[PDB]
Amino acid sequence: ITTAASRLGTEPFSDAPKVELRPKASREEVESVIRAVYRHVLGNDYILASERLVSAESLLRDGNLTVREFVRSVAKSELYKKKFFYNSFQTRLIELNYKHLLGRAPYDESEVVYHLDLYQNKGYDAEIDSYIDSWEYQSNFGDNVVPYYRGFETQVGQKTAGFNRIFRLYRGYANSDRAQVEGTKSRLARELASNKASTIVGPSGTNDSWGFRASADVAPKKNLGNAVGEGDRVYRLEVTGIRSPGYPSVRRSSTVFIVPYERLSDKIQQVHKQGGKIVSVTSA
Amino acid sequence: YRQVFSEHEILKFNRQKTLESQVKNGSISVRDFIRGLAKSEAFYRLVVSVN
Amino acid sequence: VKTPITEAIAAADTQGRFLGNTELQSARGRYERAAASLEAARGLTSNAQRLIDGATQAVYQKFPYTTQTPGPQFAADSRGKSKCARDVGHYLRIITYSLVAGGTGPLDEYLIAGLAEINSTFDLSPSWYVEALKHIKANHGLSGQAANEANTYIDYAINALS
Amino acid sequence: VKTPITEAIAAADTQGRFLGNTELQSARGRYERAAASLEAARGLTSNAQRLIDGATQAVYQKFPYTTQTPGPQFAADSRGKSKCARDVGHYLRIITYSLVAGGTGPLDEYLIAGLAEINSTFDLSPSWYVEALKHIKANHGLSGQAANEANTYIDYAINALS
Amino acid sequence: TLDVFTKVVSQADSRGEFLSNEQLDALANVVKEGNKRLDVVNRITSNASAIVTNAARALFEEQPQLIAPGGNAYTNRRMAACLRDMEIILRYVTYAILAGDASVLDDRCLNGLRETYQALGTPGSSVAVGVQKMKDAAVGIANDPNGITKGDCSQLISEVASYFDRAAAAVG
Amino acid sequence: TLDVFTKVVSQADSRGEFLSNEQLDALANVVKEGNKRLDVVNRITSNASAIVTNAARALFEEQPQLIAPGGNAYTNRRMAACLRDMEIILRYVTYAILAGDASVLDDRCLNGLRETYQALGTPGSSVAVGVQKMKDAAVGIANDPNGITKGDCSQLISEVASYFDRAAAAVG
Amino acid sequence: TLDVFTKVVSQADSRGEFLSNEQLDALANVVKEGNKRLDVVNRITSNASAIVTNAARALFEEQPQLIAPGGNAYTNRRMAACLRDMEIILRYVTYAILAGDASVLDDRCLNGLRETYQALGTPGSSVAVGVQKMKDAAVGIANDPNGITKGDCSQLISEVASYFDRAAAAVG
Amino acid sequence: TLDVFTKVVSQADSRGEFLSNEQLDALANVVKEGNKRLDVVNRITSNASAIVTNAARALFEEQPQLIAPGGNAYTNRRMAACLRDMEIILRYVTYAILAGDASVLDDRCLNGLRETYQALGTPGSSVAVGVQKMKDAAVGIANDPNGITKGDCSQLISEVASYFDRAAAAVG
Amino acid sequence: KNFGENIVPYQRKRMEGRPHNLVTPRYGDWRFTLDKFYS
Ligand SMILES: CCC1=C(C)/C(=C/C2=NC(=C\c3[nH]c(/C=C4\NC(=O)[C@H](C)[C@H]4CC)c(C)c3CCC(=O)O)/C(CCC(=O)O)=C2C)NC1=O
Ligand SMILES: CCC1=C(C)/C(=C/C2=NC(=C\c3[nH]c(/C=C4\NC(=O)[C@H](C)[C@H]4CC)c(C)c3CCC(=O)O)/C(CCC(=O)O)=C2C)NC1=O
Ligand SMILES: CCC1=C(C)/C(=C/C2=NC(=C\c3[nH]c(/C=C4\NC(=O)[C@H](C)[C@H]4CC)c(C)c3CCC(=O)O)/C(CCC(=O)O)=C2C)NC1=O
Ligand SMILES: CCC1=C(C)/C(=C/C2=NC(=C\c3[nH]c(/C=C4\NC(=O)[C@H](C)[C@H]4CC)c(C)c3CCC(=O)O)/C(CCC(=O)O)=C2C)NC1=O
Ligand SMILES: CCC1=C(C)/C(=C/C2=NC(=C\c3[nH]c(/C=C4\NC(=O)[C@H](C)[C@H]4CC)c(C)c3CCC(=O)O)/C(CCC(=O)O)=C2C)NC1=O
Ligand SMILES: CCC1=C(C)/C(=C/C2=NC(=C\c3[nH]c(/C=C4\NC(=O)[C@H](C)[C@H]4CC)c(C)c3CCC(=O)O)/C(CCC(=O)O)=C2C)NC1=O
Ligand SMILES: CCC1=C(C)/C(=C/C2=NC(=C\c3[nH]c(/C=C4\NC(=O)[C@H](C)[C@H]4CC)c(C)c3CCC(=O)O)/C(CCC(=O)O)=C2C)NC1=O
Ligand SMILES: CCC1=C(C)/C(=C/C2=NC(=C\c3[nH]c(/C=C4\NC(=O)[C@H](C)[C@H]4CC)c(C)c3CCC(=O)O)/C(CCC(=O)O)=C2C)NC1=O
Ligand SMILES: CCC1=C(C)/C(=C/C2=NC(=C\c3[nH]c(/C=C4\NC(=O)[C@H](C)[C@H]4CC)c(C)c3CCC(=O)O)/C(CCC(=O)O)=C2C)NC1=O
Ligand SMILES: CCC1=C(C)/C(=C/C2=NC(=C\c3[nH]c(/C=C4\NC(=O)[C@H](C)[C@H]4CC)c(C)c3CCC(=O)O)/C(CCC(=O)O)=C2C)NC1=O
Ligand SMILES: CCC1=C(C)/C(=C/C2=NC(=C\c3[nH]c(/C=C4\NC(=O)[C@H](C)[C@H]4CC)c(C)c3CCC(=O)O)/C(CCC(=O)O)=C2C)NC1=O
Ligand SMILES: CCC1=C(C)/C(=C/C2=NC(=C\c3[nH]c(/C=C4\NC(=O)[C@H](C)[C@H]4CC)c(C)c3CCC(=O)O)/C(CCC(=O)O)=C2C)NC1=O
Ligand SMILES: CCC1=C(C)/C(=C/C2=NC(=C\c3[nH]c(/C=C4\NC(=O)[C@H](C)[C@H]4CC)c(C)c3CCC(=O)O)/C(CCC(=O)O)=C2C)NC1=O
Ligand SMILES: CCC1=C(C)/C(=C/C2=NC(=C\c3[nH]c(/C=C4\NC(=O)[C@H](C)[C@H]4CC)c(C)c3CCC(=O)O)/C(CCC(=O)O)=C2C)NC1=O
Repeated sequence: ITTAASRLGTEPFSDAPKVELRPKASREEVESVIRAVYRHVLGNDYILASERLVSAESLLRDGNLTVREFVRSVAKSELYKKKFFYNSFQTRLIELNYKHLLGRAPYDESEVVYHLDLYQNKGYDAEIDSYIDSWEYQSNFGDNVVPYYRGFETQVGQKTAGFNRIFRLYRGYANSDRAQVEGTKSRLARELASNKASTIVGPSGTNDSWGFRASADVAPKKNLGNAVGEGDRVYRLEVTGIRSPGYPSVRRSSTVFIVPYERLSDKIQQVHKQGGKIVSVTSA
Repeated sequence: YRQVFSEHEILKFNRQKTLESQVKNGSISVRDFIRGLAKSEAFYRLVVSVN
Repeated sequence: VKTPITEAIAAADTQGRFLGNTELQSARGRYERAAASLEAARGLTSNAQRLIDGATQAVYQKFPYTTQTPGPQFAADSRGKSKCARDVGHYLRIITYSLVAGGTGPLDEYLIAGLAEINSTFDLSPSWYVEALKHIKANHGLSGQAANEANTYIDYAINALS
Repeated sequence: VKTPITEAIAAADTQGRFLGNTELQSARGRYERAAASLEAARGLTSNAQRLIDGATQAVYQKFPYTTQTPGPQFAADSRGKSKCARDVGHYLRIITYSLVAGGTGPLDEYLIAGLAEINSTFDLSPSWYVEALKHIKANHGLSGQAANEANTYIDYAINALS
Repeated sequence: TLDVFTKVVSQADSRGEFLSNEQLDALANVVKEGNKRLDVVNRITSNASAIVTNAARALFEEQPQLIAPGGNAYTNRRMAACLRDMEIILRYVTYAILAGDASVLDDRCLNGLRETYQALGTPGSSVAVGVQKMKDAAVGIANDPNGITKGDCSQLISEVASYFDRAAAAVG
Repeated sequence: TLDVFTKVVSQADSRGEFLSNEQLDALANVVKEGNKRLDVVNRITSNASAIVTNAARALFEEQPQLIAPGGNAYTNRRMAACLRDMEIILRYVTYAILAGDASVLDDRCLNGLRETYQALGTPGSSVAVGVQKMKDAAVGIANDPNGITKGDCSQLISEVASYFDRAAAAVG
Repeated sequence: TLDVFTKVVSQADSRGEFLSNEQLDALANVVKEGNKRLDVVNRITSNASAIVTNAARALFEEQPQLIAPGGNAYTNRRMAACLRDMEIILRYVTYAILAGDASVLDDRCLNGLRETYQALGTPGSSVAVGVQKMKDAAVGIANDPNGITKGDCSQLISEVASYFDRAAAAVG
Repeated sequence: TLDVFTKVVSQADSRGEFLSNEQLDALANVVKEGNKRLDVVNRITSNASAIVTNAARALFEEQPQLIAPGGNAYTNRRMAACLRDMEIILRYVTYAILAGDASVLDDRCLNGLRETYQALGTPGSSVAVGVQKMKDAAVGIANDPNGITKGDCSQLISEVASYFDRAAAAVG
Repeated sequence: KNFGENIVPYQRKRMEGRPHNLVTPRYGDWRFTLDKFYS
């Protein structure tokens, strides 16, 4: 990633080494081991001194325990259950879990079937045991290698719908995954089953345009008509937020416009008059 | 149709059936649809040739 | 992109702690190195067209093979020889970038990051460039200390090639 | 938000034409006007606590009604009198904003844009504020030309109230 | 727009068979309960502006950042927009009370409503605080007996507490 | 649309307190510097068409694929669209010069501008080559001392070079 | 993942009735044509790296902005990513050739592929130039007969030109 | 991560030509000014905890709703999170002081920072009150001369006041 | 500004006027009378 890393908030993760638990521990690494585990598994939510899992930390320091068996214990611990499982849906958990340990977003519907039946018959305490005792963990993450961010790199068996939904997961480096305006509901559960992939929107400060998230009844992703255009060069553009005159004039902000070609330039001025900011212009 | 054709016209032939289907889908805005009605020849042979 | 200043940043950011005295001395060191290096930077840009056309001919002298046999890989045609000054013209750019950056940062991303995968495809033999740079290693004409540090980034790109 | 500079912009942008001489003279006038206006800005912020507590008491003197009858609308309780310095404290802010902006811009959006709809709901009678400002109109103590322009934005908010 | 009479139609149309006498007897509650529907909406809309302004002092009681400078409900146009949207839920609630089924409220009030708070910047979850601070005043005005003869108001009333609970949950 | 006068307002409004006499003295540069703003925009728009056509020979000097057949700036309508967009940046630049703050250029010129070059096929990074090939002619025009009495107008030239540098960086 | 055998199942399952003898006779082409499928994919993947590197000199022939400085395919990591994606289409094409139906290519190659080019900045429509510059080399390698006995495999070949045409149209 | 040395590289790389002797002489200020950079960050981080706790009594001086019951900085975990974020800006500020260009602070401190205050409920604009209540203590500690030999430290103090001004403006 | 993006048009403020469709439409032989003279 060059010149998309500074916009999408991915330049800290692009050139970031892995922790690499050298098998004979010194003290200089193991606290930096534990910090980098708590940043990805808890998703940048900060640890308190009381909620440090002090007993668990000692075991991690000891040689017998692996990184692989330590990240089971923090996820089994009620700290991880306090921020996440306490205020989440079942499908909210599976997209969060697959973010927290494998480091991506679920690409197909078949893995959400196959985890909900195992959640009910066996429990959640063995449901976290299915993610850690998986082949996609063991191929890239060793027993001494910590988990890290695997959605950007090609990751040999990937989908291109999965690359769109990882920017849907976290809003950059600052985000703390309960730090998200869409709160208690789940995001990917709608776009998993209807199998359309939404627009990658960057995190903000670099990106001006952020307000748009995928609406409940959006216009089609491709249009079939000619869109009343002399020339068949349709464009589809998405807006963040419209502060026009009130309730009758703009009943709904962040809506999308399927617009033919000879009047694209006259409408981009019309969106900037209303206050709306363009998110994504795809062709159709 | 009523604003554009004044009720009597709706007929069968005058209505572009395709545009109505698109409007329900939401592919084309209503403002885009009246443009497609006014830039129709069922409007053009009706209003423009006589006026 | 790597820099001894930005190595003092990212090592301080993953620890989650402030800029202590043990990262400020890392940037202190770079400034001393940087003053010497810019003298190597002025030594190369003044000899831009001299070094490129000198080293491009230095490839053809040791390798008479690439000037004769027809093919899209070699430089029998003029468009090969036009793309000859493309590559070695681009090689001396990033060497001059790596001296002003003070690190191997821009040389890492711009040149040697995917270099082992292109040369397996386009039949660009890496022994061509590795002895192109050896002519630049000998004929830059620099002296003093800056002649050593300009010699450092040259044979860093050599070990990435071979 | 309105400004005589940004009126020269948006009138030039809807026409789709450049900044001619007929918009640069619009920003010329504001600059000359601004020097006189700032002097009214320093005249009000130095008398911040003097004007607010002077005008808040000036409401209660002409209106002894709002200090006596119980209700959430009036200021019989201290929380009403605490919210008394909220409103007139917020009134003098935007008047000082409108002088430094040179236009009625921030006074348009921040104060008088939805003011006719709140007062119909919360039973805030607009005759309370319209004579609060008349005390600020008389007791600001400004002189010269800046006394006129500070008097201009005051009775612009009056006509929006009544 | 739907009804309790026309959802029964569309439930029977997707089956595609005549309505049973077991089905119509359950619908015969509604023509008896239409005596009870028709005044509980009349009770709400009579005291509509009293509910809104009293619950405007309840979200603004608990969360005083909204008239704090820099707040999102801060300025006069913004605060007039709060009252513009404080009763835009009540008409869509009282539409669903008269219709008896929430398909009017779900395509006009809540359809994509959450999306704008992620677009504008106004806090979505704060509106869900004040909306169920209306229903304790809405139920509390609709339940108390004054003048009207005693009746089983409560069975219909649970419905009214359900519609505010649906609309508050689908905002925040 | 914003200003250097109204960003100071909105910075103070989000604090919500009166402006200090330390604050207004820094703003008193601008009423003195408004003598210097008002002609540097007048210098640019007087020679606006000379800048565009001379820098049309600079992107087309260095990258001759654009009038190559099959190029993206190739045909007459496409090349007329290049000149249609070669000075659509200059009005939005000179708006930001007069306003003094780049919030006009960032919601009308650069807001989603990069998105269309990924949509149409026209190279985004090539426009960033020719846009800062305007500023050496734009600053050069501003720099000459002929005519008006010598004054230090150089201080806001670093502002003018910043606005072209902002607009070129947010395209490619 | 789907097939020509299992789409017929799922077409019959959504009807929910036994397969007719009219249906199976049309499927009996595929067990005869499986002799013809199984080597046309073997012809492509044998010359897979020759197609990619020859078509790497075709997009870069016509559009020399890509190795221009500032281009999007410019640097070595970016150019290694081009070859990383120049044959990531060919495996997903040859999966659809063996399967016979494009439901593998449509959920793994093209599902949301257009979205990233609007995200990264890499030109979407330029990939659609070079992808159907592969199929004239892909068909041209698969069509010629050397060693294998002559047969009418033209009908199957049209399928192969359809899958490149589908994948190129859904990118740009 | 970027630098003043590597932004000059990337500015020259997107042009794609050797650096001029006019360019390097302007960069030769920085190797002279690296004597002046390296202790102004050392001045800040030496008194880092004194700045934070003194400016914790400045936002909490002016806005006493934060330790009011029901406030957003109210409880002990919330107040410990305030101090957790009161110096998470100072390390990202002092990173940008040492680097000299704010591309470290803009992808790690401010990239999407405003978004969480619209998500959590914590007031965004109140943090912008207290952050530029740090810089009058930050500049005021970095400017005074005791012991250290006199030098023109004023030149990059305007840089240091710019980085706090950038970080405060992009929060509220 | 007035009809917005997604409203059908309509006559605005027709309080003291005639509906447009009824008031305004789309529109705007000596040998016959001698032939009826023949009949
Ligand atoms: C006389 C008073 C006294 C005590 C108690 C003491 C404890 C002590 N415990 C240590 C380590 C330790 N102690 C534990 C203890 C535990 N791990 C768990 O999960 C359990 C909760 C718990 C056992 C019941 C572990 C795992 C370590 C080593 C951790 C590591 O090195 O990574 C060390 C580190 C070096 C060394 O042991 O030589 C000391 C000095 N020292 C003293 O002078
Ligand atoms: C804890 C809260 C919670 C719930 C309730 C939940 C439901 C849920 N129901 C599902 C499917 C389903 N659910 C049903 C349910 C029904 N079919 C009928 O006709 C009946 C009316 C009804 C049973 C009473 C069916 C048929 C499917 C699968 C449909 C399909 O895949 O085609 C799926 C799809 C994938 C999967 O199950 O793993 C989820 C996630 N998920 C949650 O997190
Ligand atoms: C016009 C000719 C042309 C092409 C095709 C092109 C591709 C191209 N693909 C890229 C990345 C990429 N491309 C993919 C593609 C895929 N991932 C998968 O698993 C799937 C198999 C596949 C989608 C169907 C991914 C994931 C990346 C980014 C990988 C990363 O950054 O870690 C990049 C890196 C930087 C950037 O995009 O701006 C370029 C330049 N450039 C060109 O000039
Ligand atoms: C029936 C479905 C429906 C709803 C609900 C709806 C709401 C709605 N509220 C809006 C604005 C707004 N809504 C609010 C509301 C609030 N801000 C606060 O701080 C308060 C806590 C809160 C009120 C309690 C505000 C402040 C705005 C103005 C935002 C702006 O001007 O940027 C807007 C756009 C701006 C406008 O025209 O005023 C819409 C569409 N529109 C619809 O069609
Ligand atoms: C198995 C036999 C069968 C067919 C074919 C069928 C079609 C069918 N097409 C529909 C809508 C539609 N169909 C179209 C089709 C098109 N629009 C265009 O401009 C193009 C010419 C064309 C696509 C090639 C559109 C736009 C709609 C929705 C129109 C609207 O709702 O406004 C609907 C409405 C509700 C629904 O789809 O669920 C049905 C039932 N139903 C059947 O049982
Ligand atoms: C930034 C510009 C700005 C102003 C000025 C402003 C005023 C304003 N004052 C209000 C209430 C009020 N205003 C007052 C003020 C007064 N009532 C009296 O009895 C006195 C006569 C008078 C003061 C001199 C009082 C006491 C309330 C509370 C009334 C209530 O709660 O019903 C309210 C409604 C509730 C609120 O959020 O506190 C607004 C919106 N809002 C704004 O955004
Ligand atoms: C506090 C809880 C409570 C409620 C809500 C309540 C309402 C209520 N309204 C009733 C009657 C009625 N209510 C209405 C009201 C109207 N009809 C119309 O067509 C008008 C539009 C509308 C008035 C605007 C009418 C017409 C009746 C007929 C019976 C009667 O006169 O009471 C009755 C008579 C007894 C019964 O229905 O079982 C009840 C119970 N009783 C309660 O205990
Ligand atoms: C595909 C159809 C097509 C045509 C024909 C076309 C012409 C065309 N000729 C141009 C310039 C030019 N045109 C000419 C041609 C002439 N000037 C003279 O002195 C002679 C009288 C005359 C030739 C007989 C010259 C010399 C230039 C360069 C002028 C300049 O650079 O200012 C330019 C502007 C700069 C350019 O890209 O080179 C265009 C767009 N463009 C098109 O897309
Ligand atoms: C006010 C802010 C604003 C801008 C800037 C804007 C640009 C804009 N540029 C367009 C096309 C274009 N723009 C260019 C520009 C260029 N080609 C090159 O090679 C050069 C690098 C460059 C000229 C310097 C070209 C070639 C097209 C048409 C490409 C095509 O249609 O194939 C279009 C397509 C339709 C139309 O123009 O009407 C828009 C809307 N619209 C806006 O609202
Ligand atoms: C070459 C670099 C350079 C520039 C740019 C420059 C401009 C310049 N314009 C000045 C004055 C001025 N410039 C203007 C210009 C105008 N006022 C209007 O309202 C009109 C719309 C507009 C003319 C169209 C005016 C009115 C003055 C007043 C002072 C004077 O007469 O010089 C002065 C007087 C000294 C000063 O301002 O410090 C300077 C410096 N001086 C320089 O050395
Ligand atoms: C999975 C391993 C496998 C392969 C690869 C395979 C291929 C294969 N292709 C065959 C035939 C054939 N294959 C072709 C293919 C073509 N001829 C053309 O001129 C076209 C360009 C091209 C199609 C595009 C033809 C024409 C025949 C003639 C015999 C037949 O119809 O099968 C046969 C018939 C039996 C034989 O050749 O001994 C085999 C074995 N069989 C296997 O078991
Ligand atoms: C809801 C549970 C809860 C508690 C109890 C709590 C206490 C608390 N007390 C504080 C300060 C303080 N606490 C005290 C109290 C004391 N200091 C003394 O000298 C006395 C010995 C002692 C009282 C008996 C004082 C005087 C301060 C202000 C100190 C300062 O500003 O530095 C602070 C930091 C600043 C603040 O917001 O005011 C917290 C967070 N916070 C909580 O969220
Ligand atoms: C170094 C980069 C970085 C930053 C900047 C960062 C900030 C940051 N502040 C957060 C929370 C928070 N931030 C604050 C800050 C404040 N609230 C107030 O009212 C005060 C005015 C102010 C302190 C002065 C608070 C109170 C929370 C917790 C909110 C809550 O728990 O509801 C969160 C959400 C996660 C969590 O709280 O555990 C993040 C990510 N995280 C990072 O990794
Ligand atoms: C109050 C405003 C102010 C500041 C900030 C200031 C700093 C300052 N530091 C200086 C020197 C210096 N400062 C340092 C500091 C260090 N070098 C390292 O490698 C260490 C890591 C680090 C100490 C931890 C050094 C080594 C010098 C060399 C010159 C000298 O001894 O003063 C000088 C000498 C004169 C000059 O540079 O022009 C100045 C001005 N002077 C001022 O008036």
